[PDB]
Amino acid sequence: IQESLTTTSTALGKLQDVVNQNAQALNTLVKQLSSNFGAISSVLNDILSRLDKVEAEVQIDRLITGRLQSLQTYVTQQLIRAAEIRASANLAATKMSECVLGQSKRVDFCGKGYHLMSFPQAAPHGVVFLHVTYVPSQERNFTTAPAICHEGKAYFPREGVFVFNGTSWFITQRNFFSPQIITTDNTFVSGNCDVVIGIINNTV
Amino acid sequence: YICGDSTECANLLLQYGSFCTQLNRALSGIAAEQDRNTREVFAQVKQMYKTPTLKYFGGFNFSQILPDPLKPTKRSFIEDLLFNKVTLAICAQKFNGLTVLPPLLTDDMIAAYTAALVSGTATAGWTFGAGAALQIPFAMQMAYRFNGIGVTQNVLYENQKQIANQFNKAISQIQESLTTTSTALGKLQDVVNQNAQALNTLVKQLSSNFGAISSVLNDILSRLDKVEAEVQIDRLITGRLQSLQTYVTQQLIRAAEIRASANLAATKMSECVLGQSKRVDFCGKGYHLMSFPQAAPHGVVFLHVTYVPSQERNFTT
Amino acid sequence: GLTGTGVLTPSSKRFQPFQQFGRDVSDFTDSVRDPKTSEILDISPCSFGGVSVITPGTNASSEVAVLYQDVNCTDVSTAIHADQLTPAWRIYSTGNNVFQTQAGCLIGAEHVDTSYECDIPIGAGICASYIVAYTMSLGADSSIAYSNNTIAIPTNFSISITTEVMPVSMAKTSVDCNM
Amino acid sequence: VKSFEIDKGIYQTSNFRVVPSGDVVRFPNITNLCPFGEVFNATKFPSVYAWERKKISNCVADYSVLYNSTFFSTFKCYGVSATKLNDLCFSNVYAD
Repeated sequence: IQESLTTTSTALGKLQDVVNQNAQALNTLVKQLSSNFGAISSVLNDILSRLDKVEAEVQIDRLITGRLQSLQTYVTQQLIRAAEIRASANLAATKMSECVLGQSKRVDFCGKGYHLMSFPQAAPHGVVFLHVTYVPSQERNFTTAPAICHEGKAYFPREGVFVFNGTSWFITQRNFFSPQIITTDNTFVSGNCDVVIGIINNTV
Repeated sequence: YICGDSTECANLLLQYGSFCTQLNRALSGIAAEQDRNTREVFAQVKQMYKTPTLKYFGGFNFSQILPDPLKPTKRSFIEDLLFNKVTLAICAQKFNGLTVLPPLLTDDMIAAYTAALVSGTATAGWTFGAGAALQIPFAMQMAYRFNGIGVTQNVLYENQKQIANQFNKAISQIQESLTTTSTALGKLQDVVNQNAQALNTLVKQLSSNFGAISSVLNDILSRLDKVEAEVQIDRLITGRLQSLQTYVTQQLIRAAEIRASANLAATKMSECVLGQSKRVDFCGKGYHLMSFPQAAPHGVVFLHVTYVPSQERNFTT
Repeated sequence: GLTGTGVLTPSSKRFQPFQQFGRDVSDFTDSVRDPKTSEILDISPCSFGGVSVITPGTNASSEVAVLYQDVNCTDVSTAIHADQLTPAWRIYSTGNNVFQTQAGCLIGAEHVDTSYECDIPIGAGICASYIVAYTMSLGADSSIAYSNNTIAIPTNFSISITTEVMPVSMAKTSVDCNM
Repeated sequence: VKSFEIDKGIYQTSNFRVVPSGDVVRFPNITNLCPFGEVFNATKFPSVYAWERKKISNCVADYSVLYNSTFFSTFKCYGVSATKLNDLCFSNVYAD
């Protein structure tokens, strides 16, 4: 993190995107002050120093009309950016409830993983998280047992799949390689031996 | 679009400031948003996969879901029906001024990403995405997915073949209920119809007058000389400017609705596909065993392997 | 009576003798009859389109490529070599013309079959590097095979804190009407 | 984009267009002086209720004596200019 945020670059870009949207909106607004709208000048009084009457007020009507429409366009795009920024803000409130105050059990929305914790940090105009996610990566080769057939009767494991049929030895999780001794206490009686596609005896 | 061309019009256009710059910036931003849309929806598995061509798993027919090597092309048959379903209403060479840009993502590779997602869904284990893949034979998948409803494999393996059957027929009935059917593939057509009518109405605005003599440039240009000229041309430019600004603002509002649905789109290709989304009547009207992506013109179409629990008893507690 | 600017070609109609014009979609002429016995279509888009610079970012390079949009990449050569482009440069001549994926001309980039993982979005699948212009490797293509019997568990793992940028408040602006 | 140091990427800029090459003007081979030297310089100048109407065709219009000689009290044009009128071929001028 003290790498990824500190010497680094535009992988924090969206907040500058927000500010650049503000700046281009506002600079566009100022440049519309610097623009004509079919009247003589781009700035008043300048004309009114050399304007007389009805000619004058027609040109000032032109300027006021154009200033008004440009301003209103600014208003509308601000409101649209406000709507988008607040849908994302509802997402921010969401992950600060969901992903912060607990572990948001929904999958691959908090970050890119299984989301062990989360740490917010403030920001200009925004918020930047630190998603304490999870990434499991090692790999293997192991063989199958969708059930357990000890005495001629089946044992579906605990459903939560892959019984450790690595040499038909134990029971296992979804994510971590884990030795689990079979007893009666660890699986459940489910009928006779019907479709035990991986058969394991001596399950006592 | 505006101002189509003469000489005088560009001068009278740059009278009105950076309006050309404003509109072109805003539509560039909308273009980049649609790029982001299709990236964030589809390109969510980085490390792609193979169409595995086992294609038969006890009885688990993925018929036509995946594009197949026996096909001439590489777009799957369901999606081919989808393409044929959806109408319109070298390059574009038309002096409206307009264009439909070509999309970013290659259309067959749109399909290839769908194939990747469906195939690694059909394989690879639950952990898929946050990792790569973990070697699970797909009946162990639904044996695992019975925990996102809270039941046993005594559902699955004690009823094995039957389950696949209720799979296959319904998918085949999908082939019925997408060939034979009607408006229940609506919203894509709705999107294209909105954009069709909006853009064609913009075209008709170029046919439209705004209180001027003509309603087309180069017409007045033979019988305009001076101040009369620029008055009529200012009327034309003013109206075309207002109409085009209206168009741009509505495109922006549409794109906002599209991106809220795109948030949903990523959410249902992540939550519904890559794991099982435990929330209720979010993915589908069941308890949501699986779901599969499918491509489409300008949009995505899911396939929700729901779960309708249906028989009835009476007991004492 | 008709002025304007465009690319002619002969007519392709069932053109009625009393008619003269074509106005095809909305008052857009597109087809006419010559006043000295010939019959011609008038596709007035000579060409147009936006251009766009493709640059590595003035911190390791200074060499551009110039994407043209609405062309089929032989019109551009005639526009260059009779000096017909409106952004008429001087220090500029054609390196090559990679063109398909119909987004238009691309001046100053090479085909590469060994397509990379797409820095920059040039139009329709095609992307750049360094400056080359390949189509796209869609990712890293991992072929995979998954039999029934064969399974693996992760045996070690990681933690991976990453960023995420959630905007909330824009600049709380305000505007005087009076000033 | 107003910077010396600019980051990497496709950036929008102006809109190019191929400048046209030459000139194509296409008229008929209709070649005739107008009767304007007599349809204006006429004899029978009628009443108002019995205003006269001629259709005149197959001609080539001049528009040149009308300006370099100020015989005329009121010149006025309505849907049209005055001087750039000698651009276009017309259908059936009407002397009223």
